[PDB]
Amino acid sequence: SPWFGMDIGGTLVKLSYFEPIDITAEEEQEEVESLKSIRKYLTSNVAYGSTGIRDVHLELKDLTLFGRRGNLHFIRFPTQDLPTFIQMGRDTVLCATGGGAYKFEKDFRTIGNLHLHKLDELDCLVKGLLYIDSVSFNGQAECYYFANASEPERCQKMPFNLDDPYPLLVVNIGSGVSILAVHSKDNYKRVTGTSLGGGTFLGLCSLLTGCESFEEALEMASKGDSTQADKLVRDIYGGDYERFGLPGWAVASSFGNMIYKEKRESVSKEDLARATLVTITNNIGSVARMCAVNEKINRVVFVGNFLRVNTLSMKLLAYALDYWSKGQLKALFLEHEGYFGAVGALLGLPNF
Amino acid sequence: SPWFGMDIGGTLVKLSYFEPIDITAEEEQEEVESLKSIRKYLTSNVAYGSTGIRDVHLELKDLTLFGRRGNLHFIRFPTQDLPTFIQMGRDTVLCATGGGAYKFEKDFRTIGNLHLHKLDELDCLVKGLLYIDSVSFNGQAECYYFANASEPERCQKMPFNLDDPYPLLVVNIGSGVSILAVHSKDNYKRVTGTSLGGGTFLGLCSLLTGCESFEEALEMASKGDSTQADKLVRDIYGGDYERFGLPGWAVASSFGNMIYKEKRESVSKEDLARATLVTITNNIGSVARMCAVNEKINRVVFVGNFLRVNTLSMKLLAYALDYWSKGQLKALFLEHEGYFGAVGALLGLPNF
Ligand SMILES: Nc1ncnc2c1ncn2[C@@H]1O[C@H](COP(=O)(O)OP(=O)(O)NP(=O)(O)O)[C@@H](O)[C@H]1O
Ligand SMILES: Nc1ncnc2c1ncn2[C@@H]1O[C@H](COP(=O)(O)OP(=O)(O)NP(=O)(O)O)[C@@H](O)[C@H]1O
Ligand SMILES: CN(C)c1ccc(CC(=O)N2CCN(c3ccc(Cl)nn3)CC2)cc1
Ligand SMILES: CN(C)c1ccc(CC(=O)N2CCN(c3ccc(Cl)nn3)CC2)cc1
Ligand SMILES: [Mg+2]
Ligand SMILES: [Mg+2]
Repeated sequence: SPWFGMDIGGTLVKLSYFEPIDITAEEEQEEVESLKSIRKYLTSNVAYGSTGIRDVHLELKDLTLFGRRGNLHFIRFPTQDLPTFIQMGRDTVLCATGGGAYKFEKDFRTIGNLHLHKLDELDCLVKGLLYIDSVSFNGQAECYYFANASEPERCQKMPFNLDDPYPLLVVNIGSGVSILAVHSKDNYKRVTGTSLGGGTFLGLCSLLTGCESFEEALEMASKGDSTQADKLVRDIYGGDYERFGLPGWAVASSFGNMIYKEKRESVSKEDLARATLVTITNNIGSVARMCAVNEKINRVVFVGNFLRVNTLSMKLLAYALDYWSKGQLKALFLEHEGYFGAVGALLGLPNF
Repeated sequence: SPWFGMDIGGTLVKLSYFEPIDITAEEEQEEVESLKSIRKYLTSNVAYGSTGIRDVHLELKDLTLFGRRGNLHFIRFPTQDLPTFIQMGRDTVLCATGGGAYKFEKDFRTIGNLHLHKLDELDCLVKGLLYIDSVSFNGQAECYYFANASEPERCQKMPFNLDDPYPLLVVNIGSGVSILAVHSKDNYKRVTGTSLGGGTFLGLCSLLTGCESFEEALEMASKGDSTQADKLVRDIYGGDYERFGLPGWAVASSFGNMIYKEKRESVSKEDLARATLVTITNNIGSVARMCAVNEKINRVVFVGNFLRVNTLSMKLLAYALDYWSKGQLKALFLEHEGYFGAVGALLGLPNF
């Protein structure tokens, strides 16, 4: 049986696949042609069907896992296309997490003799995050931060050491947001969550701009001016609000300029896309900051696919967390953002 | 000079006016006809121009203030129409607060010999809130809560005593949101704020539905089903997420069903209005809860005009704060929601 872990989320399915690279001549002879065709199909293609994608740049090479050497692959596709995935399979032990492990349990069981083992979506997240950082990203740091996030002529990605990762606040930005406090490898809790997450960005952006993909939404936002839609402190005060240290550039009311009909008539789709991105990102940062102060944790790591190919939100989080915490909190990021649950699920294989 | 206090916000101007009712025959003889016409104009009209409104139901009758007996009146109009207000005046000591006291300082000074005294928008809020509760609402409680907010066959408005109001978390929902921790009459601090406030509701609702007023937005929301736009826990898990006590009805991703084109094509304007209201209200509740836990305050009072004629948001806040805090926090409301800054400004008159 191939070694898979699967995280079936509200929006995306993430799949981690361990490809053994120490196959003997005798082991290849014992390989059924269905398994061999699966391994060939996955390792010789980077697009699967019309919506599946292998993130080749994330591959971990020559990893030792369960006493075998191999490559760890990272694959994603929309949860909407899970029926195609299951039908493809209908032509084996599956460790699965995310809400879809429960919602689609009966569908996975239409694969004859398949053993489905449902694992918790946040236990899997913590285990996979700790594992990937422990093995490194092909010798490079898995964790990074933006140094000097306040001065743009200096702001640059730099590695961060998590060899002693505790305590740690983990902010998982998926369709919605879960916030975890991790005190040890066996001691973690879900602090809270917010429903203003990546699905809010994508859904509102699609309603407001007619964009048809996450990538298009980001491209629109990169060209926009959020201050055409947002009301700033200086729009209300004429300057800073000095008494409480609020600079004139801070947003006082997200989309607040859109109460005026003439402004709604002049705002561009790109402005609205950027305002949606800024609104969602700032809110996540502020909730993360409040949770960090409550949990007395100063390292906040942001994961989930809202931040995939999304440097704008990462830099906004890095700047905002540093600025509003007066330097007490640091925003951290991980190279394998969206895949930690899928890896943690795969790591549950020995217990079955 | 007439006794006024003014709070010039990003969206609305609030005006508190003390009408003396113990005028002697000699005092009426000393009254200049301009002052008499001002008093007559304000007390004989409930609509002023096309956009000014006197909230007659809020009037405090036979109040003793600065050694005089009178009626305290509450008047509002859009900040966009402040030029009309100032031009009307151009045909006197003004205690003013809100950002507009700074932004429009020079405009108020076009009134010859007018002394403008700018006061802080949150100092004025605390002073006015404490004052109005102290004098009562014509013998009735100023503060109320929703008893049994979890069972709708029981949920009802009931009075709440604030005779010892400390400590108190004050959540001011205006264009944006300010959160204050009040430990004593002279000891309060702004904990944080969020830009996802009443202007976000109104601006997003106008973009999404084409509504042209706050009242129309609420009417649309009252007819809508937010679950047509929002993705719920049960949409992701097929039921509750039992491990973390998340019920299937909780919103997992606000507007998260709007990532699907077919759902965007079937959602109604009313559904979108209600989703906007729910999204903004739940986020404010959650931020308030996190702040209350951090400040170790269990009484959270919500003010500002986002909640004016907005029973849906008040009941959502009452239910949500009680449910998610497992009964540790209580949502409180005040009858004179939007006017506390204007009253606090008026109360600053003796110091000038
Ligand atoms: N190709 C993509 N398609 C859709 N959304 C994308 C894509 N790439 C990035 N995103 C963003 O990533 C978010 C989903 O992140 P992800 O961490 O995979 O969540 P999920 O696991 O599917 N949802 P959840 O059930 O809440 O844990 C979406 O809401 C988008 O903001
Ligand atoms: N007649 C109205 N016109 C506009 N907005 C209204 C009206 N009635 C209620 N609202 C709501 O009330 C909010 C403004 O509340 P308010 O407390 O008066 O804020 P403000 O003081 O003008 N703004 P701020 O500078 O942030 O303190 C708007 O964002 C709407 O959500
Ligand atoms: C990823 N996934 C399954 C997921 C993610 C996010 C959520 C939202 C969430 O966690 N909550 C709890 C806190 N909450 C409020 C609301 C009001 C208050 Cl007054 N307090 N809390 C809002 C809903 C749910 C599920
Ligand atoms: C009423 N009026 C003048 C007003 C109201 C609301 C605001 C917003 C606000 O208070 N802030 C501070 C906190 N903030 C963040 C953001 C990111 C992080 Cl990581 N942390 N905090 C956001 C902006 C400003 C002014
Ligand atoms: Mg997920
Ligand atoms: Mg205000």
